Amino acid sequence: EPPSPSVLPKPPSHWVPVSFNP
Amino acid sequence: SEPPSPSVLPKPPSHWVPVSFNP
Amino acid sequence: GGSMSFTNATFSQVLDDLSARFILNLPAEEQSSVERLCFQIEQAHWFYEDFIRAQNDQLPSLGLRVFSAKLFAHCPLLWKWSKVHEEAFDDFLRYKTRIPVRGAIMLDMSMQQCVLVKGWKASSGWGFPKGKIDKDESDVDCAIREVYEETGFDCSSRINPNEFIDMTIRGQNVRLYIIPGISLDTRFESRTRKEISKIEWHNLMDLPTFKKNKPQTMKNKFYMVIPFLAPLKKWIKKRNIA
Amino acid sequence: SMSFTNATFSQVLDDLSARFILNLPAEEQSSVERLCFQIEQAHWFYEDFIRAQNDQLPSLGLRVFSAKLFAHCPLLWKWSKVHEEAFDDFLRYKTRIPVRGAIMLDMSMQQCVLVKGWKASSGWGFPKGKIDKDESDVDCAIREVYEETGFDCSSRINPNEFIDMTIRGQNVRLYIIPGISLDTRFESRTEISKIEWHNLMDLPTFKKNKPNKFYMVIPFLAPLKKWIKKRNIAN
Amino acid sequence: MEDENILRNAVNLQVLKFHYPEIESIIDIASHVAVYQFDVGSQKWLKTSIEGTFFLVKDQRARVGYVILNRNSPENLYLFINHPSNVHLVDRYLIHRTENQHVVGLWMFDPNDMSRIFNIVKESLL
Amino acid sequence: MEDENILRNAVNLQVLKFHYPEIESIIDIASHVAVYQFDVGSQKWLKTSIEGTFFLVKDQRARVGYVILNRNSPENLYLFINHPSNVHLVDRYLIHRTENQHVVGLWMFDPNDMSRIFNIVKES
Ligand SMILES: C[n+]1cn([C@@H]2O[C@H](CO[P@@](=O)(S)OP(=O)(O)OP(=O)(O)O[P@](=O)(S)OC[C@H]3O[C@@H](n4c[n+](C)c5c(=O)nc(N)[nH]c54)[C@H](O)[C@@H]3O)[C@@H](O)[C@H]2O)c2[nH]c(N)nc(=O)c21
Ligand SMILES: C[n+]1cn([C@@H]2O[C@H](CO[P@@](=O)(S)OP(=O)(O)OP(=O)(O)O[P@](=O)(S)OC[C@H]3O[C@@H](n4c[n+](C)c5c(=O)nc(N)[nH]c54)[C@H](O)[C@@H]3O)[C@@H](O)[C@H]2O)c2[nH]c(N)nc(=O)c21
Repeated sequence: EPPSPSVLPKPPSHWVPVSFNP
Repeated sequence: SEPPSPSVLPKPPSHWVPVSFNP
Repeated sequence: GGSMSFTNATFSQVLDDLSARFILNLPAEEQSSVERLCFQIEQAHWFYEDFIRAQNDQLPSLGLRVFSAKLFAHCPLLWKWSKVHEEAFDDFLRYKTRIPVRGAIMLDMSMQQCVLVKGWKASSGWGFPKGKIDKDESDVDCAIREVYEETGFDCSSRINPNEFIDMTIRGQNVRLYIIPGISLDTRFESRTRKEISKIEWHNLMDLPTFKKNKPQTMKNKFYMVIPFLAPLKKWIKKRNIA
Repeated sequence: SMSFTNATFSQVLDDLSARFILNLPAEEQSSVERLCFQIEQAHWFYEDFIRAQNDQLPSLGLRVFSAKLFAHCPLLWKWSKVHEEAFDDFLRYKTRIPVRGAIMLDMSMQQCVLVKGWKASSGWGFPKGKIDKDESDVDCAIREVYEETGFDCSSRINPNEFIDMTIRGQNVRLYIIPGISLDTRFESRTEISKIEWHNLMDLPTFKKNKPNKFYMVIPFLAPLKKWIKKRNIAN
Repeated sequence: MEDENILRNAVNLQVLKFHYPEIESIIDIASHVAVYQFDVGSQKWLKTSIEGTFFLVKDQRARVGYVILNRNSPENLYLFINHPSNVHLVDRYLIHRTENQHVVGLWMFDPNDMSRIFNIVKESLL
Repeated sequence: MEDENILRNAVNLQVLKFHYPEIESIIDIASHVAVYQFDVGSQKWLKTSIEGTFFLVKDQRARVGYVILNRNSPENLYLFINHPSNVHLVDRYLIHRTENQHVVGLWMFDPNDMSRIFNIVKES
């Protein structure tokens, strides 16, 4: 009944840290 | 020989790593 | 990642890299061992073939021996070592001439897909069903027996001793018989199940280096099959005209 | 968790009413059918999770539990306005889904077979599943056990030896099968992450007063314990 | 009738204080919410098994937070909201950056609950 | 032989500069190191599949960092060290809090290489 996690919108860019390696 | 498994790695400094998601 | 690191590297810079990456900086314990030094030379060769030649295709395809030759002349530190351990290194290069292997290249009806097998441990990579020969064994019965054990299929009905790709790879004589016409509905199961992880069909044109159109990635996952791709394609082309 | 290890029974009914009943949407508030589902969810929550933290809390059937929850909060009294037994009558004759499985014990009757799903949230449980149309109760247990553990119990299952349990809106029947070899090689025919033997005395509430993730296991521990005792005395 | 709703809040607040004594009052309630968490490593949304009634609460220290009484397991969710910028409204969801930099996604079963709760959160942190 | 290291040091620095032009000098070397990274939220250490020779380098801007030439893939690791406090030594390992708040674990094959380089980090 709850939507699948796939449809959830992308978070703000500054809320997600950059990947481990540049 | 090969490197140890990640399980034996000690825990990092408590203040460098954020807490788990839920208390 | 690092997939652009060698696209503008000249072959001498490539040799510079492989030296610093594998040979020059080893523990004093590991430098003393001839066996581990031989191990690093082949690891460098594997790196050169799977990764450095994924980028920059102009670089030459070299077997282990010719690669070792290019590495020894480029690295005078190795040239001193190569001379003292002459005989040991020559045995490291040619010991597979005593271990022949036979197998099959199983093709579907359109001769567009082939059967590959994979193992769990390390980076085994995809390869054709193959294995060593026995004293009480013919070439055909080696390939047949080897195919049944790890794919569960009986090719005795369709094998042709006249149709094969015979190659020499790292000193080792490898002959794979070409068995087309196998149904894609065939359900595969391994008798030596505790050694084979997967059995899957692959579209040949999806395999690395099979076409000039380069999707060249995962070359380190198909290193065994690549030497056979060019003669297989010529063989398929000749049979199609028949 | 520990949130219930020191709660009175009244404080437990308080939690279950706010967690399941009192704060429902307007329509889910409006139907007897919708309330029963929430009461059955609460009853399963109490039997499966709360009693594990505090086996001093008594194990209760669905109907007795619902009666004590109903008498606990007068905000539900609107539903038995004209007929007091109405909500019990609906619970009592409601047609639920039949699920069948087995409790497989070793020869010594001190270990049992449990199955775990892939998710970290998935807990260990007995192999069981919902019945197919026209499938007999025994064929369903045989099929479910063999589909989840890869073991065929059709030659040792006793159709007269089972535990019935109405829980989470399901009519669950687990057949008891003892004497299974600890050498039995388990594998899943499916969904199932692993099959393993557990010691019965390591399961929550099986010990008299000794308070970790199990689904629909604890409610069967008391009737299974009696079953093993009766057979143990007999032998 | 009004008296029921004062009694509903009384039972609700007694339950919340039983799990979380420092809670002082219930600002608002959402009938049912599902909880999602964003994995910064996979960089995808994942579904948690936390589902149930959503209570917006104020603690003794005047902090704003919400409790979710999980219907699937005894493990509830209690998270504070420290700053307006850490809660956004995107499409049908509430996305919340927690104190520990975790990213939560709230889906409310009633869309009107989503819009009302998000504006009452704005008015509570000012 | 001293002549031996003159070409070994020359080739190493020549290789590092090909991947990282700003490299100016090699401070110290470790024969073999494995890299681990701690997964936040998961609260676990991970295997990074970065393994090989460790070069402690001084930058064109005089910055301190280390390059690890990966033996398993062309993906190398180049991370700068901002403060002695950003590298700790815990039970034969080096744990490093990187510029981007990631926490890496360094495992050295030779403990004398391990501690020797760690004392060189405590300066600068
Ligand atoms: C070193 N050594 C061993 N021995 C004695 O004989 C026993 C084992 O001998 P094998 O050397 S025939 O063993 P294996 O190679 O493990 O079996 P496979 O051929 O089925 O495995 P693939 O990996 S499919 O190799 C096939 C061809 O491709 C080359 N290869 C292999 N790998 C992993 C890669 C790769 O990652 N990337 C690339 N590009 N190529 C790769 C592989 O070299 C081969 O050419 C041992 O137990 C020993 O008893 C020896 N005996 C002597 N006298 N000297 C030795 O040095 C030796
Ligand atoms: C509290 N509880 C309930 N139940 C059962 O639920 C039934 C009623 O319906 P629900 O809607 S409440 O069902 P639910 O069982 O709770 O959902 P899920 O999240 O477990 O289901 P997936 O969507 S299939 O998620 C799992 C995914 O993980 C994948 N995965 C991951 N790995 C590492 C692997 C791998 O190595 N190999 C494979 N093949 N897959 C892997 C996987 O693909 C899947 O996609 C009621 O009747 C209840 O039966 C429970 N059941 C149990 N056992 N414990 C509980 O606590 C529980």
